[PDB]
Amino acid sequence: DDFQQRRAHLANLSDEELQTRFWEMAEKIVDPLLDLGKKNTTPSIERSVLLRMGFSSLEAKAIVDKTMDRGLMGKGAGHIVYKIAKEKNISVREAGLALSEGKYWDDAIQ
Amino acid sequence: LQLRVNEKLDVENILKDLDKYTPKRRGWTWRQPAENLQMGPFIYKDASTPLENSVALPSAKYFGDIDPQPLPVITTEIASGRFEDDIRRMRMAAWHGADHIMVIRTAGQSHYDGLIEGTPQGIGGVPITRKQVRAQRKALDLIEEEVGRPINYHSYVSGVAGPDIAVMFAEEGVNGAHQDPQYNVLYRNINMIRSFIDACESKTIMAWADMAQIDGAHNANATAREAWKVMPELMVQHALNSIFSLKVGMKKSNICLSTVPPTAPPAPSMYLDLPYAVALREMFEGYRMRAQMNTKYMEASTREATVTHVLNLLISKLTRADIQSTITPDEGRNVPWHIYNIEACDTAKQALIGMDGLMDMVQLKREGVLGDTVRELKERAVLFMEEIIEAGGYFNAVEQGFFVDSGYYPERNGDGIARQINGGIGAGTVFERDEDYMAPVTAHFGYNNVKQYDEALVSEPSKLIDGCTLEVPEKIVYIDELDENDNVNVRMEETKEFRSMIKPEVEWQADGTVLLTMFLPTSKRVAEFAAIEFAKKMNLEEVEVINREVMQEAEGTRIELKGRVPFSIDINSLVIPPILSEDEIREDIEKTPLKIVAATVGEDEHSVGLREVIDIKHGGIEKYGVEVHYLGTSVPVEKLVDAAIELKADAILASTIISHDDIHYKNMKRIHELAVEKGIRDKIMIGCGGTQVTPEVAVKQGVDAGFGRGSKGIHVATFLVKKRREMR
Ligand code: B12
Ligand SMILES: Cc1ncc(COP(=O)(O)O)c(/C=N/CCC[C@H](N)C(=O)O)c1O
Ligand SMILES: CC1O[C@@H](n2cnc3c(N)ncnc32)[C@H](O)[C@H]1O
Repeated sequence: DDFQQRRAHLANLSDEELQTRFWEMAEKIVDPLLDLGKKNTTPSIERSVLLRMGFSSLEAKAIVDKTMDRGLMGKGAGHIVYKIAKEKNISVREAGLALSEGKYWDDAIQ
Repeated sequence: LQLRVNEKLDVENILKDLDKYTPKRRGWTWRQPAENLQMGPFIYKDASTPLENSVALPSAKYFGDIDPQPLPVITTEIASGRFEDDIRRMRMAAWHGADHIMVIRTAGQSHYDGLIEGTPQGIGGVPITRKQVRAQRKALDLIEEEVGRPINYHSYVSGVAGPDIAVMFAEEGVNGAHQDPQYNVLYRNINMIRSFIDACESKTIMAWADMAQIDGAHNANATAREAWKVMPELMVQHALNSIFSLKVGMKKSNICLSTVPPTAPPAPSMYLDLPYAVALREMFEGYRMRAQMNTKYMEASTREATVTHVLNLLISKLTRADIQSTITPDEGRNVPWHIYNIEACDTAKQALIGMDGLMDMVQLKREGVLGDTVRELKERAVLFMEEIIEAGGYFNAVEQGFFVDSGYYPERNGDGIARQINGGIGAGTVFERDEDYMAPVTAHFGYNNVKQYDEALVSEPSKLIDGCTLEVPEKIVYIDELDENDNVNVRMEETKEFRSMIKPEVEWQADGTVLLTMFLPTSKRVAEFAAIEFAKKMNLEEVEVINREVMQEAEGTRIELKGRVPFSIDINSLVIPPILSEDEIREDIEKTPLKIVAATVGEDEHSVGLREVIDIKHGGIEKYGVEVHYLGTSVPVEKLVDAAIELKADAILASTIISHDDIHYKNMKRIHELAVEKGIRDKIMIGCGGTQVTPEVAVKQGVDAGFGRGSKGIHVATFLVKKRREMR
């Protein structure tokens, strides 16, 4: 302390002010992270989309594995299956399913 | 369907029809305060609603077996590797007051890049899968109906499949979970970008589920060289996961700080931990406090752990705990046994109840040394944030090794953990979303362009697909087993035999383990080994010395050992036989007065023995209201009787200590005869006792009862009321 000279600019805050600071600086620190969250996705986030759509864990993995092979992640593995079913006039499941076995990716790229 | 208190939980029946199980309830539940509650003789300032079926503290027997329940929700940790055994321990624990059952995952499930399926054998924990979860939660549904108070199912949304597990938990009604992206990075070395992006998704899902979230701060205690210096760091982590969660859209009342008092004796622990405890709760007004028990400075003595855990409950009571987790007092000695989960649960229920309304009579000296340290710690926390901000925010802080440092911040020993913002499990598995990125599901976090399909569905992205599994449970894909060898039904069969034989267990059905406590008159190493020999010669397999305490370097050592019992026993093969209370004895003599003459008889001066069953001191008949007329010692047999007659006594008690030449039986016989001669023998009770007396040999002499070594008053009194009835 050292500590003593570093807290100099803190000495005159009130307990409410010191708390308020703590928290506003907390928010300032995690805000960037929150953003990363809005603007990006990951294999787990995508697989979790598929899970919620009616697909299995094994299936979800295969669909995402092939979505990454096509740099397509940027669109959304759930998205792909959707456009894919609304295009061929098929069941959300049959579409997704088909994609798990490397079908309709030709179509997906356009 | 059903459950009877005297009928074991049918696990086989639970493993059945799992593909069609749903939860009964969704969300976390708190306990209902029961204000000014009356139970037995007492009124309770800080109790919640009582259970309909429970096991009271042993000593409750002296208060009508009341089993009052404290305000804070109580946790216990049950995860043996085999969930199917664990469910039974759950029932056990729930009856001892637990309403929060937390299941640690299989060793490093954090590293599994997706869900697992089925029921492989866990390692240092249960492998969390949809099957095993549906099983346990189905079971708990049953158990909570039995005890009569909703139970909270809990586990870990961590690692690289956070989002995955969050969905599974949400669907299958898991009521609480750990989630803290900070954990992932510091201790599991998972890419910091990947995990903070995942957390948003997970936390959003958990938000949907109205799940209680516990954080990871406590792991900082564990990693720290000296936990009494890690508090400023503690307050930052807590702060970071809380604001983050809050912002994602969680309720402040669902965000729980996982907070363990940092020190334990011989350290001045209340003195050290209390001001931090107070600071923490001042800074996070509004948030939930999940109090957990110390495991760092814990050893192999279960006693030690229990005492320190009581000081942990004191810390919660001087401040606040919305949730109070517990640690088995054997956590430092082995993997938790059934009996020590229940020890924990008793201790916590016990101390807290004992501390009922204690803050009406005690309070914090907030203005003094306490207040000063509280401010000091808050300031070290604030500084800590400033320096994170000042170096480019979270990521650079972690890289520059701000975390896990053994110094007392702002003091920096430069030995923290440093993570690459670009290294770790899952580095470069972060993808940018494009203008047209979409996800047609409920509870999704980031940019979701649905407007490209319907401006009106922006608030209902599930409507794109007529509901997601969160709205259409049926759509969920159930998988039962993947591995035909490593599963529960293969495990349930290697032991179906024991479902009419029996043997002792500690964690898993019939594992044959038991505990051995002894003391040996030699030093510690010699005694450690002698201990093992004795254990061996008792027919024990797999003998381990698990605890060693030095009574004195030379006078002796306590040893504790576990081992295996190689046999079973047939319930059928045991012969098992099939009692007046002190209140029954008292009542009978209260109603019918009862008068005695007593004496040490003959040429005997030994008086202590008779008086030992009369004086109220050690439970003598005086206690029950018997009218004792005491003649003294060296009283003549003829005299004893004459008095019994003069005083119209109901019984004669005679003490017969000297036993030379059967003089003791000889006088017993002279008394019977003397009564007969005087025609009162049929109207009187005659009891005689002494060191060399054998009750049978004394009845053969003609007297009604005989008492020797170890006679207490309850015995003699039980004999006076019983025999008296028998004569009317
Ligand atoms: C201390 C003692 C004495 C004390 C007695 C002090 C006193 N006021 O009581 C003094 C007084 C120091 C003493 C004297 C002698 N005693 Co001495 N005494 C002992 C000793 C060590 C105490 C026993 C005792 O009190 N036990 C504690 C009480 C709690 O137990 P208790 O009497 O057995 O009573 C229990 C049960 O018997 C039962 N019970 C007993 N009576 C009754 C009655 C009823 C109705 C019921 C329901 C139950 C019941 O309830 C009690 C529950 O725990 C014993 C040795 C021994 N360990 O037995 C001898 C001992 C009994 N006495 C002995 C002897 C030899 C003597 C002396 C002759 C020695 C001498 N002077 O040379 C003298 C004789 C004096 C005399 N005139 O009788 C011998 C007797 C040998 C024999 N079989 O006859 C003994 C056995 C010692 C020995 N082995 O040599 N001694
Ligand atoms: C926030 C978080 N996520 C995941 C994991 C563990 O998951 P894996 O081991 O990485 O697969 C942990 C570990 N906590 C240790 C014991 C729990 C303690 N006894 C308790 O009071 O909660 C954690 O803290
Ligand atoms: C080592 C392990 O691999 C998994 N696993 C995934 N697919 C299979 C399969 N077709 N056969 C056996 N185990 C499988 C388990 O869930 C596990 O226990």
